[PDB]
Amino acid sequence: HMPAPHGGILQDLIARDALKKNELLSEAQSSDILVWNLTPRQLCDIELILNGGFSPLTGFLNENDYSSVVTDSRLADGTLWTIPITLDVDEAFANQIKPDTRIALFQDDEIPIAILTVQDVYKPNKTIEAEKVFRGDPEHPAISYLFNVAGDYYVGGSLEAIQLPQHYDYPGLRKTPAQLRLEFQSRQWDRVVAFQTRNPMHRAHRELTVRAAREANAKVLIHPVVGLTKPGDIDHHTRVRVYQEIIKRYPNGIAFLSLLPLAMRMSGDREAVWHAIIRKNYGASHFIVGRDHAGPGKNSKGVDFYGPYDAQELVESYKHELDIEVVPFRMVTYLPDEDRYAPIDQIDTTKTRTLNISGTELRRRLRVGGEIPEWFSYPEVVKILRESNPPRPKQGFSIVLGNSLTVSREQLSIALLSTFLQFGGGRYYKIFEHNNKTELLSLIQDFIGSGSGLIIPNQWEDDKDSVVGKQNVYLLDTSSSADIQLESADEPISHIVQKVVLFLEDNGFFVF
Amino acid sequence: HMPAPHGGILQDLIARDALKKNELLSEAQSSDILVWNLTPRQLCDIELILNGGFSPLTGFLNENDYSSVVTDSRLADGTLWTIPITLDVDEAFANQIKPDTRIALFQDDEIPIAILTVQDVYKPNKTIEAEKVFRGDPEHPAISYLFNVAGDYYVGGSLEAIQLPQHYDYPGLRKTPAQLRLEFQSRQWDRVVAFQTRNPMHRAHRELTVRAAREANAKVLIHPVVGLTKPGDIDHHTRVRVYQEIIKRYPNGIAFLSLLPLAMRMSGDREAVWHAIIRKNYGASHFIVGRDHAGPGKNSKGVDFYGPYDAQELVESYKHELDIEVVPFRMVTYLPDEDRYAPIDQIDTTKTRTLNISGTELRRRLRVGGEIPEWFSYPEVVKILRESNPPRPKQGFSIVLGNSLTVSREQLSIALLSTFLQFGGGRYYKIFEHNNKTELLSLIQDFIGSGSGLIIPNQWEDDKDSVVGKQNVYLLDTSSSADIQLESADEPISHIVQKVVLFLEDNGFFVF
Ligand code: NA
Repeated sequence: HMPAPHGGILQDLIARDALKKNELLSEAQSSDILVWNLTPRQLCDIELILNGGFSPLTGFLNENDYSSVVTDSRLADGTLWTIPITLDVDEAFANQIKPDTRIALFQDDEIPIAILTVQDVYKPNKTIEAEKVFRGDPEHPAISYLFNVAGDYYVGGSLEAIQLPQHYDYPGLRKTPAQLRLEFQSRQWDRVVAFQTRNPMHRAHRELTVRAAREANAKVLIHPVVGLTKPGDIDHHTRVRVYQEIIKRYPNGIAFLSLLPLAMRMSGDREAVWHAIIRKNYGASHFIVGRDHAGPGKNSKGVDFYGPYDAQELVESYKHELDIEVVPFRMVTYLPDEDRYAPIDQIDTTKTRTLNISGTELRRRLRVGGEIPEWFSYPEVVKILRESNPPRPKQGFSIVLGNSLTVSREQLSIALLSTFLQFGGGRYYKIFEHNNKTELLSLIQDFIGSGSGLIIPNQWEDDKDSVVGKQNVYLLDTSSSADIQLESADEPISHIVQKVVLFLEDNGFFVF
Repeated sequence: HMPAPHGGILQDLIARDALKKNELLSEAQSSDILVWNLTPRQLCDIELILNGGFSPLTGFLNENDYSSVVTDSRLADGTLWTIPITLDVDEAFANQIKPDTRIALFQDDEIPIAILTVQDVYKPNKTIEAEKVFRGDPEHPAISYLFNVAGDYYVGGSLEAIQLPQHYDYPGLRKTPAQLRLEFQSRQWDRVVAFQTRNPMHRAHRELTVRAAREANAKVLIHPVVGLTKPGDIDHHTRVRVYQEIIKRYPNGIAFLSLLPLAMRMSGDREAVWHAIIRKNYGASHFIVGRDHAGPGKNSKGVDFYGPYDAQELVESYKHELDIEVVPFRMVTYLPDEDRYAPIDQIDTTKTRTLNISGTELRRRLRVGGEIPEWFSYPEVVKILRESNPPRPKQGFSIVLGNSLTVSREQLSIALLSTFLQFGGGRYYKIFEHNNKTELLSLIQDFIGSGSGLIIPNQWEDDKDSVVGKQNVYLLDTSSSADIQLESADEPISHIVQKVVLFLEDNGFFVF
């Protein structure tokens, strides 16, 4: 039952180029070879290629495959493939390469990853890519990256592997497709259903998953993404701690945890098919496709990027060709009087109690510090989330003295500092003078991340608002754009202080 | 630094007889081939041989290697080897085999394990083996087995791998030498200190092990024995739960758990060297040898089978030759005022407060349901042991109405039953009539194991005492050998019932 890789053969480049390692290593570490440092998304991508995770890929797509993928969701030879995997480069580097040029791809400017043999260098129409691949919405994460982070030139080419990107965390937890397939054989695991996730798992996830295992007669592979998920989500370290904990809530010998160095595009539809392909290469006969699978969410005008079922239908439409089975996850609700989750479909809310916790409410219960029902998520998991996302009483913040203020900045700072220290509780306070220095402005969010309260005497230049981070940063000024608005610019310091103290207290930072 | 298998090459027979599996499988289940059902111990041994764990062995020892092992703890060709791995068969079967004869070794009379090409057939002097290998003391677990269970004819010969013995529990947890070494390579693990154990691990074990890793700059491998340990012990299931729980009390990425299908001989001295060899084949550069390692304990006269440090000394004396480092575990004690364990060596018992819990005191607290300090063993661990080893109020038992009783057996049993039911407490009570049947006597202990209280109307024949089991079985008689001794043979029933009730209450079974 274990699926053959996509395209019939596991492109384990690490294993195929084993004997030539030192040979490739040297060439890569020679001063005669042109060097290109891989960006974060590229590092995740290249790992899956050398890995065989992106079978049948063997390098970054050339214009021929890239175009076929963009317009037909297939490689030039017809193989289903929905996400363009290209090596984006800038004009400068582009002008130093031509077909057959040998490039060395490094990590952190010092670790030899692989040797790339160019065969194509083109300047893709990002308008068409954004439209045909990511549905053209300018706010879509992939399209934003496409235009502001991705180089404007793609470099098609074949790769020869030196070593997979270096990782120092979760060793042996990042099993390659070959290792996973071998692990499944050790356990005599025939049928395996894989679960995609870039989020923490709660009881519902544990139940829906065990259910899939039961109905599909397969074992469970919890395959969390730890490379790059949606921008601004929970760090993977925290998620992995949650996974390692929830894995213990499954009957013994039913589930296995393994991390996927994937860099998502949040391209729902196509991404789902891409996900099915990837797990297939990793050895899964079944793939769970959730509601709005890999969906960013809603845009500015509240419009959804993808339809709630777009992903499940797309994968379902290609499953026979992919030779995998799709396990659709229907929306579910909790029935208190039975202590069980059930498909919304079969519930008459008119004659049955139902409980549900939205992501917003959860984010709120972690901000406020309120209890989280044990039926929604396991105790151990909630504790883990509580540590990473502390309630406002344990959160850091920053109070910036507006430019409109005329009071003694030094005195107001001393006054605020002295005042905050009366409340105590654990938070460390500091009058922070940056002097419009980037080396110091870059530390603001670090102190806030540490729960520290910073009193900042002056504002920084607008051409640096990007160096800081708006999170928990409040402006004290007379302007209508301030978070703490003073009626005048020459108010008594005690007047000003009280306004700030009560503001913070109202926002939950101080508790008495 | 990762040692090379003992003998130079890992004898992973399963891997060398792969391209011959179907072929060998056929011969095994063929009608002509002579078949032999592998005994439980023979299964653990054969699995280690086909495994490679017993490198350089490639089959059971013949008379040449055997005698060499017995007298000089080495194999004919010199190679270090202290424990005699041989195929013990009965007389009858020995007479159907001659040199070059091929035998099919089965598991549970239906699973083809391996084909054996006989080379030797001899009747070893068990009086010499018991002496030179296990020190002679008749009460020694290995010598007892040697005479009362082991066959009298050893069959030497080579083996051809069909498949390792079947296990449905802890799949993928029982990694082979080849697998472990791979698992180590995947984690960039070079130096590995292996920890051996056939018992639960407590905080002391976690601390000593972590300390070992720190001193030898190595990762930790918890390598528990799940085959056959010491007669009458904690089943490997309970211990595995304990291991999987304590394995989580280690710094992330420091330790790894793997099960060893070893059938210990409890041969302290020699077995420690044997363990070092085995662990060496598994990829461990460091091995922990503790106080009275693999020691049976004390005999009747209260005399130790082995000296506290015989095992550490022996392995230490062969380490250079074995090419592995020995990590000695020194006796330790708990320091309350410092919350840490320290060697008895540097502790001024006079000026220092120290706490220790004996194996006997632990056994007592589990029987009584008393508290077990957090410093001694992790809560999760205690929970597990408590559930596997229930305290008296949750224990089962049997009251056997003696032969000397002249009172009505039908009425006494009924009175005991109705009286017991008054107390409640979750225990299930039953009047059990065996009629001296084996099919029924064999269930007595199963019932007691289920926490039940059995009321047995009559004693069973002496020729069947071996079919029952002494644990929590009490005799109500007049004889001085009775557990609940009665003054006369025809005491009023109410009088008898009370003596029995108060006896069970004084012994913990009843709590009010
Ligand atoms: Na990037």
